[PDB]
Amino acid sequence: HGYVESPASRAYQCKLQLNTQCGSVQAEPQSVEGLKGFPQAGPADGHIASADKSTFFELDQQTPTRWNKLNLKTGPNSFTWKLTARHSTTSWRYFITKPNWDASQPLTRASFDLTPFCQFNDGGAIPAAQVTHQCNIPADRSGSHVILAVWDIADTANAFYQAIDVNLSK
Repeated sequence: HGYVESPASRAYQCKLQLNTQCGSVQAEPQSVEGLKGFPQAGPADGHIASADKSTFFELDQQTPTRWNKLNLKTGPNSFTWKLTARHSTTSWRYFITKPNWDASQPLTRASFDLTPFCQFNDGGAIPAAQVTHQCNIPADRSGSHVILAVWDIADTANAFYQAIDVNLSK
């Protein structure tokens, strides 16, 4: 159990009062948990942001101005997870929407470049309460986008999904 606290994920902003109308998730942004194996398996299209968790379906809403977006530059960035429960870990992966993705429709695999721009494999080790990954956001991405940070658990069938709303510039 954990969430991306910086840049504050969609789910987490829901608790800080930076995002509203989220529902249950604002009570526990660290529990956006669903099946692992994305993108081959995992959350069904249209329910990726909520990890296909019915009680978190508010997260699946998608319109050009629905979510509060953070302003970031392409290139080097730092993503920090805050874990409320530390489990044996297989990997951490970050995906970003393709250029020209439809920001007026619910997220689907067709919305994302299915190859993560970066991946960290922990060999099953249990992570510290704070985890920070540094990756380069693709330079060909500008304007409104969604970065999906996925945490795959090694000893269970699940993963945690953290959608992050962003507005990119050079």
